[PDB]
Amino acid sequence: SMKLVKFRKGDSVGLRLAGGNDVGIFVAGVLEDSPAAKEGLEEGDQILRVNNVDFTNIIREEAVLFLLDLPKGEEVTILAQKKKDVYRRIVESDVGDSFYIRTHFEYEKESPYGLSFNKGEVFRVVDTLYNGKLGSWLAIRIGKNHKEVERGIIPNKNRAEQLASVQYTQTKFPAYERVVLREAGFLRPVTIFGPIADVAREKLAREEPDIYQIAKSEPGIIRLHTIKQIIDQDKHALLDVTPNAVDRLNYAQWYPIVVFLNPDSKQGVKTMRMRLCPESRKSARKLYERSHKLRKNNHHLFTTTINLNSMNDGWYGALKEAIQQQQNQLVWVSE
Amino acid sequence: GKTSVWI
Repeated sequence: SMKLVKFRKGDSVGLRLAGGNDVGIFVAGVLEDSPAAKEGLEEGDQILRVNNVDFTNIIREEAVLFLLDLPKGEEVTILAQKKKDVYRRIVESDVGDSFYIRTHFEYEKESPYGLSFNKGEVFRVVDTLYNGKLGSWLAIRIGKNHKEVERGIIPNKNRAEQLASVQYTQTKFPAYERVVLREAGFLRPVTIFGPIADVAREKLAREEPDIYQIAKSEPGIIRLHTIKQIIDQDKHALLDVTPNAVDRLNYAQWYPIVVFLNPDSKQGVKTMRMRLCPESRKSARKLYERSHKLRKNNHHLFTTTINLNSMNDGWYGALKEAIQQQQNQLVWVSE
Repeated sequence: GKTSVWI
């Protein structure tokens, strides 16, 4: 049966919630003497709708805070449904919330039970009201293979936003970004960083003309329109852009494959450059320096790293193999 | 025995 209740809210609605966004919100307990209780609301009921607000797809934290926020004395309309069987499963298997987020700020654990994260990490949040304590989300760190690694406590959206704001003071990125696994329907653009990135592109554009292509820098600016045409011909666009341009490309949902060619040493770059492009007059010391600064400050943007060996051009084979290996991977994308 | 949150 499906039941509809109307009552005035006292100091509280006299309720305790279980479940969450994955399985629905559930009455885990009523209070013996309460307007809600007398209205017929009982343990095991799934709260389908409160006032006009949909409750079938709401995180438990949102549900708790919504019902809290309701004004003392005013009226409340609850649509509910008895689900003793579904509720039994939810309690016994202890499931409630389930969704994935991608972080966009650095966080150091504040308790031994907490998870630290860099920018760009993905988490499955499984409990948004961890231990019945507002503020803590229970999350499982998702690895490169998309399997679940370890679990632990991270801050909730609200505190995360606060922490992410104190950190900043171009990306419009929220502290947590809702993400889901998707397959690429297009050959996504390639950007290569590293002391021989310029050489990498030229060899890729040359030896593999039908798989790759270079997006031209017009009077320097590379615009989106040039990239779109390379995609529409079924090729990867090779992009000589900035870290910040990569960030903007991720936000705009183009999620480029980003390869970093990690140099072995300053003197190693010189030897590689002398072999691969003696014609170039670019400084190896400056290229190496920029490479270190880049890795130091923007490693969260990399999707793969290849460790250069200065006496060995096996990086090119590795690069082609890596670029494809990536394309075949699924991507965490916005909602 | 987690600390319940009643609203």
